[PDB]
Amino acid sequence: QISVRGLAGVENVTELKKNFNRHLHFTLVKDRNVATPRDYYFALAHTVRDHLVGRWIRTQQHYYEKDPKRIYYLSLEFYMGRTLQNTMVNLALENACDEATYQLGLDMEELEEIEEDAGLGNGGLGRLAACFLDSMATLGLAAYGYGIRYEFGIFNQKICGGWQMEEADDWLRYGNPWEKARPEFTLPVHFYGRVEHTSQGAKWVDTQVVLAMPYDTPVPGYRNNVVNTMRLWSAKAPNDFNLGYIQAVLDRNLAENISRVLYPNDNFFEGKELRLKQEYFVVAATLQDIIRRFKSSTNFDAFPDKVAIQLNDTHPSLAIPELMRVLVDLERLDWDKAWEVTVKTCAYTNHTVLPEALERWPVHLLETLLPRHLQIIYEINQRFLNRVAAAFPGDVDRLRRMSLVEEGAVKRINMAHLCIAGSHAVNGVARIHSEILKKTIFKDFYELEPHKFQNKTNGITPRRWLVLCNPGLAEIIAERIGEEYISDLDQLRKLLSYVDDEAFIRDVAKVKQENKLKFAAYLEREYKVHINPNSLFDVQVKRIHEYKRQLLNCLHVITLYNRIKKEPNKFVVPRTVMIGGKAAPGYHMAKMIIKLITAIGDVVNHDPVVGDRLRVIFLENYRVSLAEKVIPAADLSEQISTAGTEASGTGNMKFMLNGALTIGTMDGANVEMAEEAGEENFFIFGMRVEDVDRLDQRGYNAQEYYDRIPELRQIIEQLSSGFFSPKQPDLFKDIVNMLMHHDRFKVFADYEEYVKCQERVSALYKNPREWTRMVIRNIATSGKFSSDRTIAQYAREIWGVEPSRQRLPA
Amino acid sequence: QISVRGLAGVENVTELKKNFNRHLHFTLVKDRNVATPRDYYFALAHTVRDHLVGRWIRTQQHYYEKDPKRIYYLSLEFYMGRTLQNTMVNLALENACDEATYQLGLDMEELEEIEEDAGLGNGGLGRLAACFLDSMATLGLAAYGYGIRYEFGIFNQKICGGWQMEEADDWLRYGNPWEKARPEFTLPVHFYGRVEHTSQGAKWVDTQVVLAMPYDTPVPGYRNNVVNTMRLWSAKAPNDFNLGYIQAVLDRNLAENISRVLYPNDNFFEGKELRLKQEYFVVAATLQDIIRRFKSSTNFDAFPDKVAIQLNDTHPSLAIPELMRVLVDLERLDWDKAWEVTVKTCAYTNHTVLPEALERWPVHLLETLLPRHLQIIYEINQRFLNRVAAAFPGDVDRLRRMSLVEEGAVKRINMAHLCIAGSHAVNGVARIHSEILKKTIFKDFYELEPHKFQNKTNGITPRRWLVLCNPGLAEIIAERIGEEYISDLDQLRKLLSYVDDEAFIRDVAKVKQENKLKFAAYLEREYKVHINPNSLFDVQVKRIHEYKRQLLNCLHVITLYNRIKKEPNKFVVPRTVMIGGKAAPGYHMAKMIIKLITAIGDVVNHDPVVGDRLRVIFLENYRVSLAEKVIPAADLSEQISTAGTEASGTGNMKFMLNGALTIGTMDGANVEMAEEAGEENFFIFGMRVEDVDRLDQRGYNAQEYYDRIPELRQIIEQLSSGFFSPKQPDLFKDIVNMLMHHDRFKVFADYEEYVKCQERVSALYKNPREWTRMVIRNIATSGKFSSDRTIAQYAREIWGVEPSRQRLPA
Ligand SMILES: Cc1ccc(C(=O)NC(=O)N[C@@H]2O[C@H](CO)[C@@H](O)[C@H](O)[C@H]2O)cc1
Ligand SMILES: Cc1ccc(C(=O)NC(=O)N[C@@H]2O[C@H](CO)[C@@H](O)[C@H](O)[C@H]2O)cc1
Repeated sequence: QISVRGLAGVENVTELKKNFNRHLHFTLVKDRNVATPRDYYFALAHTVRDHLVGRWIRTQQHYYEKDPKRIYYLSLEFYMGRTLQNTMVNLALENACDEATYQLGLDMEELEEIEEDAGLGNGGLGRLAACFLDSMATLGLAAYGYGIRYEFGIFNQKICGGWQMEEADDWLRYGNPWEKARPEFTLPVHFYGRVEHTSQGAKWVDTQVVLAMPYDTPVPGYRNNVVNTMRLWSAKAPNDFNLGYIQAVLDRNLAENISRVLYPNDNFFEGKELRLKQEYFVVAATLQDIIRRFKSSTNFDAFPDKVAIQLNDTHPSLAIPELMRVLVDLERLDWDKAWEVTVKTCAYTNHTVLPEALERWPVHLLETLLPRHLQIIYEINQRFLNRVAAAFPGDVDRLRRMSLVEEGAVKRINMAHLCIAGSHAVNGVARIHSEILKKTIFKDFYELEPHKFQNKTNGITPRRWLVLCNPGLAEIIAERIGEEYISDLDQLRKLLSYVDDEAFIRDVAKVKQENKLKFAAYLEREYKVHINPNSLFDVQVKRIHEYKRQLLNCLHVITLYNRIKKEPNKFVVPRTVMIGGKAAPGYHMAKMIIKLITAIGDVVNHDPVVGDRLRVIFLENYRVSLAEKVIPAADLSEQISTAGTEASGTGNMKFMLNGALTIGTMDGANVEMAEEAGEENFFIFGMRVEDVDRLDQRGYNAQEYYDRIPELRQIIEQLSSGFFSPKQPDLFKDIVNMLMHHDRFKVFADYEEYVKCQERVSALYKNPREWTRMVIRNIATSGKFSSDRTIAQYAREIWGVEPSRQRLPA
Repeated sequence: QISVRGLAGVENVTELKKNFNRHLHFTLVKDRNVATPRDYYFALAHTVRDHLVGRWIRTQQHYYEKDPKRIYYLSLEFYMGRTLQNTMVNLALENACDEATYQLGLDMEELEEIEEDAGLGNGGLGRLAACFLDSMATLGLAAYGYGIRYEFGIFNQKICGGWQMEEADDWLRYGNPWEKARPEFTLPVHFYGRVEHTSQGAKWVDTQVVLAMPYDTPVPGYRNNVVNTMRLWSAKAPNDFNLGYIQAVLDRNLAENISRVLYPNDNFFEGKELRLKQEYFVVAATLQDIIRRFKSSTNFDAFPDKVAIQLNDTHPSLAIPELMRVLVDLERLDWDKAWEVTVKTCAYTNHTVLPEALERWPVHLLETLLPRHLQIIYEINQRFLNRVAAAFPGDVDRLRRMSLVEEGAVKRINMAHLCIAGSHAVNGVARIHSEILKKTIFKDFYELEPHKFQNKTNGITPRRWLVLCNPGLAEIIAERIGEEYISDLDQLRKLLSYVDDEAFIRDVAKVKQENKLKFAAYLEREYKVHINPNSLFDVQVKRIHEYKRQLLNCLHVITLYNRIKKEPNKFVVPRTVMIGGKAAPGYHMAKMIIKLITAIGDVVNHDPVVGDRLRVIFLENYRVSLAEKVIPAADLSEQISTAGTEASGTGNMKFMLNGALTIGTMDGANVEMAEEAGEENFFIFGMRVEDVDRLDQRGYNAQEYYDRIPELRQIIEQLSSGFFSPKQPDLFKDIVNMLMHHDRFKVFADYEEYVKCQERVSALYKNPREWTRMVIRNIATSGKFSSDRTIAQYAREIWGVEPSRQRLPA
């Protein structure tokens, strides 16, 4: 049908059709008479999977012969989404499979909707790992993703009476065609026990053993015949576990609970023992695998030349003392040599400056669970602080600030300080974020070791986030500039010479309109909600957090409603305001924010005077597969975090690539986006980082804004009096109290500039040609934000490997 | 190689070889360079499985078109063993696969050893269900086996310091190539709640829901292209289960624990709630499936014409009140009509007269777990007792004896009484057993409803128990009489005309010698124990129970040792005495018996004076796959239960078919075996049922035997004084005490006749030609004990269906 989706050759279509029928018969044990749509999906999945196998085997044998340096990306999260369409795209099979299924009397898009998301992540950090895997394969790096095979990923969100309800994400119920269990590579992981000192070293004894069974998932590069591996560990009880008899067998669940469920708290660190077990489990199993592969190529001096370990946040930070444990206790290397190897092997990526989100594990937990690791950490700390003392003699406070051990009521280990000490590289995820690390929370560490600190601005994969989700846009771009931009996104700059091209302007606008119609139809069919597709699609999708200021969005929505009610017969640009995202189950304020949004919708959507001029919809169960739908349909991307709080953001980049304009603060990657596109082509508003700092020095008084802005006063009085909750008048008292008395994120301070800037958005939307021309300027300058650029920077500046666009033989 | 193993055609071998390589590559994702023996096994398993698929699909579609009466065999146990060789045998693929693998450079026998047993049973009852499935497929019956998919089957037995240790049987660790999950046929099962009475009937409300997910396993008939289904239910938590958040997800284990583990107590009924949940789970899920299939053919009068339900013991007895519940509460039939349907649908098979083994569920358990079923049971009881009172007016004691409700400290439901009341047929499993039911424990019920009581003598499948495990014997028989006997075992009678055939005598003896050499080699290779293959192989393999009198065997072993020590230079027929079997984990006496056996071995096997004349070996981890090895190697089959205690036995039949002579009591099926072969061709000894009865009336005094038999006194003095446990002199005090003071099974009473009869065995063994001639007389008359005969009797006399040997089209 469309060019970028590949060839549909006679030979290929015929071959796909028969392999489909073979799988339906032999693999699924069904005939066309009893087969359900789910059976058809699985027959297709197995057929496409067959095309990966040869490439997967030969990629791994290639790495064995060539023995390049291996990259190990360690993460507790891999937010993968669906695999079927992505695999077809990267293998150039999409058109052939579409034709093959069409001839079999099936609709491939319908079949694609049956696949469960692999929701093994919370949000940005987990999705970054997934985009990174795709880019590493595309750039021909010998890379492995290592994590946990959670039985239950991020919860499915249901909205009941306006409130978030959580249900188990049983994503493996029907099976996973993509994974291959490798029970032959099962490794033991140790917990508890005690440390015994002998004549020749320390010994970790009397431990409880949990088995780690790996499951491998293929990660195909974009049309380069490279297929890398994501290896996820599952927890298994050893067979003599607890071995009245019946209970012993049932107690095996205790051990296997380690890989049962993803922790959904992305707002606040919680020192829970099960989470610590998960962190060590992935780390211990992974490092044994790394060392085995290194030996199957004695001299650990060459270890850093053949191994890079990237730590996705501090979550796998136990890799540092675990590597030390193996090298010192098992391999018998001296401390200093082991430490040299460890530092040169490890690098750490930070994702937030918000203190409540940082991991600080109580010492008593580590003492009980991992007694030898605590000893190693204490030894690391002493030696590190000796260096600090020698570099800054007499600076006693620096010594207590930089310590990995935090004193207080409960002694804690600062995992971030451990990571800096034990890594040759520390990076933030956007230029402004990396600078904030150097100036604020890691200032002392930067002054000690400036060479260690880097920036690696985040990116997204243009395969999933353009070609897959927005083929219409991909195709019109390909018509003008060809196809090479898909793995070389900087080529989008060539689109700047089409900004005054009447045909391109018309095509860009046409693609957006079709995407909006398709999404408007998704809303009716699956949720029975009705929207005007001619309205401006105003969308804020991301996890619910105070710092992301969904609440500021809410205040604007209410302002629009109030202005309409004041002057009903005045023309306003019609808007569909869409807000979506999950709240962490223990985050009360975030759950109140969801309820507020639905409560506003209940009032606004049923007011006869409003009509189709304003609609407020909460997007239920926001996840990777829903993002692929809503982002291509968006006109306005809301990126409105308080300056200095969003490390980077990546949703922002997804919207920019797909033809939405951005209203945002100068925060995270928004700064670089505005820099690339031009400030005239971005809707920038609000306090900069410096303005926030000035307000903090003075003291933020919200009352001042309430007193001086009549329109804001009205909203607060509506919230307090029960206007949006007539049956429970004080339902939103917590929200009002927080806004008035303890708002860390200065919602009121940006309110005026935000509303003003929003008027400038509506004004532009009224001029369709000029709106579209600004869009083209955004799409054409989104190239920097490809995760191919990000990964090439990690590769060259941290890992010491050269990327390669060269094909492997088919 | 050998005829009965089928053709190895050029086309088939070539096709098998390429499908093997296809599975290794695409299914296992391996090449010949990294593949382990386990990978090779799985590639073979998948290849053979492919040949089942077409036949499986068309067998099920055949039943849909023809709509015959369906047989539903309900069992908590299916002791299947391995599936690979059985599938090849029934599909005539064995020689072709052997050749195909040979050409690929692999040994198929080695690959076969890699498969885990499906050990979803304890012993005889579970193995009977498995043999029955094979026969029902072979006889072309529209039959389904229904049970539970246990994650852990019968424990693996390790012997440590002479003691039994139990470890989890994690049989699904590497996957099961034979099963197909059917998550689309998932059914809800209800627990707890309360009964609500409305204007129009009773209502079971406020229940907890557990999901039942089916897994289907193919059951191939012998070369008739019929493939039936064994459907096993797995427990799944519903997704809103318990739905702080983390714990709710982890608590899903509680629900899924239902299908976690097989209860290994085959000696003593234990009123454990988890076991009751298992029993209802299989029953509720199965009956919904039955009714659905019946509707997809309103009028339940025809239900018994299209449905037969066979209850394997009382374990699935809740089928009776569950069918009543569905018919009355859901379908709104009147009580009397529903009861008529239920009775005509259900039949019950009893497997023991030992009272401690009978299910008697406490009322308080049923009240809490299944409140509506208790109500239905009480109503059944009242109506049944009204019939008794009308038939036997004034007989108040009969009323209390026949009641389904047993009064006492704790009120209990007698599940056996429920089964008789609600079934149109009740059967024992051997002629003597069925007569004992009528004369003793079910006498009252027999007097009320004599037409209900039947005999169905047990049998074994000659496919697994001759062709599969003993191809050498199968082949020499086929040479003389052709191949038709494999599905018509009565044809073995034709072998009587070869009893004086010098070539046949020589061949029969040769096959036994090869089987003994092969097993002698298995013992050294896998266990490093050394045996003389020229000795008489004296074997007793079965679960460890007091009634089976492994202890009587032990007394004989010690007698032989003592006689050797008294007269060292006297000639005795050399013996290898092999005893094997698992003890239920809570059965203390049975665990002491295992320790005694190993303790005897420790003394006997290391005495220099004994030499290779006597060896005592405990066969560790006795299971279906070990039986297939040891039975063909046996010379003497020990079947020595106290008369009246072993309902039938089936191990006895396995030995008879494979060329062992039998030493046994007139108990269970031993009686019919001796009747078929002739008493002159059997080593019969000991008390008959009548002699036991006479001894009970008088009172059994063990002291009398001790006083009057000097050889027995010596043994007891050796046991008491610590001769077999020099470091713990009183280790066997419990055994001595039981034998002397509380022996329910009269071990001493049969001792003299047993030793005497054993001398007659040794005498015959000294004459190889005459031993072999007696063997031929046994093999030639073993035809009655084919489970094809058993199933044809169930079909004609209970289920009302005609078996068919006719082929389905390939
Ligand atoms: C304890 C915990 C666990 C998970 C998280 C988590 O999910 N964090 C996260 O997603 N951070 C985001 O990372 C992205 C990728 O670098 C950035 O773009 C976002 O700004 C950042 O908030 C936070 C805290
Ligand atoms: C509570 C319970 C559970 C299982 C069992 C069990 O495994 N019983 C069993 O195997 N019985 C045997 O059945 C065979 C088949 O009919 C007979 O041949 C045996 O004589 C009988 O003991 C007994 C009691």
